[PDB]
Amino acid sequence: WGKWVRLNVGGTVFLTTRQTLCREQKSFLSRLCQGEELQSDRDETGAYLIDRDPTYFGPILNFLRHGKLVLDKDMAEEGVLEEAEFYNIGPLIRIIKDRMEE
Repeated sequence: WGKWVRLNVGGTVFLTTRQTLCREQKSFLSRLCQGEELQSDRDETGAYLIDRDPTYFGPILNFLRHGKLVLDKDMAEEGVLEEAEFYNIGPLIRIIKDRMEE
């Protein structure tokens, strides 16, 4: 093993590090790459399998990188929210919600 981790999210593979995923100790991702997830399934390439849409995963992963929420203009904020709720990142869910009143 190493510091690098591959996540197969709905058929698309994302490359990142343990440091990035484990910024939120109670998140699904930190729990995943620490082997504390019961359903830890991996393909032959060693990538973690996630039955979620990869379209809205980029922003989630970027928040874990630089702490900010950045969206392109055409991307639905509702889609990112559903993912943030699934991966259980509190701070991000809040920021998204706070962005959806005005």
